[PDB]
Amino acid sequence: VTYVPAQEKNFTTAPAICHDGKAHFPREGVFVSNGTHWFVTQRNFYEPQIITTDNTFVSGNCDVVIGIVNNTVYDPLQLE
Amino acid sequence: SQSIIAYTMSLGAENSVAYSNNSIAIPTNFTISVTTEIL
Amino acid sequence: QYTSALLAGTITSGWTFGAGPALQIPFPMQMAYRFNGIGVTQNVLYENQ
Ligand SMILES: *[C@@H]1O[C@H](CO)[C@@H](O[C@@H]2O[C@H](CO)[C@@H](O)[C@H](O)[C@H]2NC(C)=O)[C@H](O)[C@H]1NC(C)=O
Ligand SMILES: *[C@@H]1O[C@H](CO)[C@@H](O[C@@H]2O[C@H](CO)[C@@H](O)[C@H](O)[C@@H]2O)[C@H](O)[C@H]1NC(C)=O
Ligand SMILES: *[C@@H]1O[C@H](CO)[C@@H](O[C@@H]2O[C@H](CO)[C@@H](O)[C@H](O)[C@@H]2O)[C@H](O)[C@H]1NC(C)=O
Ligand SMILES: *[C@@H]1O[C@H](CO)[C@@H](O)[C@H](O)[C@H]1NC(C)=O
Ligand SMILES: *[C@@H]1O[C@H](CO)[C@@H](O)[C@H](O)[C@H]1NC(C)=O
Repeated sequence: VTYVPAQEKNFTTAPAICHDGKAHFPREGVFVSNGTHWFVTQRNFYEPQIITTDNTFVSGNCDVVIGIVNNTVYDPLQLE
Repeated sequence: SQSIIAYTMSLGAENSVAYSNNSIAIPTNFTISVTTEIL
Repeated sequence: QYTSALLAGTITSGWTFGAGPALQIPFPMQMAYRFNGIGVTQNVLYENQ
């Protein structure tokens, strides 16, 4: 008994998402975009999610990553 | 209307991929297939 | 020709052309995945590409 994916869909990717002077690589899953806003989703299914500070781990300088894309990450600590 | 013909083999269906610097293809559905194997 | 097909399936779609349909992916990201498989994070590759 096996599992087989189906029904693919083209998207747009980016290695990282640069917030204020940092890199913010994802923890698990790609960084995909619809055509407007960026989301983080799994690798074998399509479950988009908002880019919150618990889905991404941050380490960098926003200078050495080739192909980085500008977007804002969210955090549940500033609100509360 | 029936006869025997000779042809060269076809290795498979002709297909090409669409590689690019920024493009992903993420499935949004699956299937379950049950194969068999005899030994 | 078979060898070329197997080789060209590896560099544009990673290992996804083995299980089912072939899904495109950039080579730096595929290498980041393979590095993640070893047990080292992606940032090391993205800093020393
Ligand atoms: C992505 O965002 C960064 C910062 O968020 C931008 O960096 C700017 O760089 C220019 C040129 O050195 C400076 O004049 C600006 O002050 C920087 N921005 C900030 C907020 O300090 C960078 O240009 C952005 N990239 C794109 C393509 O828009
Ligand atoms: C990007 O992803 C968005 C999801 O937040 C989609 O936004 C849509 O926006 C309309 C209003 O403008 C909403 O009514 C709708 O429910 C949805 O949230 C957007 O479609 C998507 N981009 C593309 C190109 O599909
Ligand atoms: C994923 O693929 C399934 C079949 O491979 C789809 O199920 C089908 O659902 C229709 C009714 O919508 C049935 O008539 C059909 O027999 C089959 O069960 C399933 O919908 C599909 N998922 C999505 C999100 O499209
Ligand atoms: C992605 O776009 C290419 C461009 O022609 C197309 O061939 C391919 O089928 C698309 N992928 C899909 C629809 O999953
Ligand atoms: C990817 O980037 C390189 C940078 O030199 C460019 O030459 C190439 O055309 C890009 N890929 C596509 C499909 O345009």
